[PDB]
Amino acid sequence: FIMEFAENLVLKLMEDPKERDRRFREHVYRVKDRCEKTKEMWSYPMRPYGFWTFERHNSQLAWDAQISQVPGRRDPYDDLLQHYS
Amino acid sequence: ASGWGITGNKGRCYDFWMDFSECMSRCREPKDCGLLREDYLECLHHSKEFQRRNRIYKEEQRKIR
Repeated sequence: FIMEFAENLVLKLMEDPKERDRRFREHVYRVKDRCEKTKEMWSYPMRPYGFWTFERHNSQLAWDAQISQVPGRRDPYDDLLQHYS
Repeated sequence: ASGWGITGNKGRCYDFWMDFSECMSRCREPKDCGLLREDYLECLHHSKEFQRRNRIYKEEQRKIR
């Protein structure tokens, strides 16, 4: 009965071939999906397309529109007309 | 270019600079503002106008010769 117990213990050891194959397939599919995702992540250029339209990059326009009435940068005719009216 | 002029008034072509900046902010492609960038640089350095005056002067001098 010692050999029978040893065989049962060895069978309790090892791994289920069905579970091993399923895990292998799942792991390979996951790696393939993630690697194509990382390749498309790397494919993007460093300079974005819309960077010239971004609000953060176009920060001078708002400030200068706010500050356009300061005497240091006024159009002379604007000052003339505001004096006239 | 900032609008702070050298004599306390509006800059010489801060208006040109702002036209170029608005074009760049609202443009689909940066080459669309090539004309306005050329205008801003031409105001900055007067290169094209000076070249035109120089070739007019050259023609005048060579006609004299």
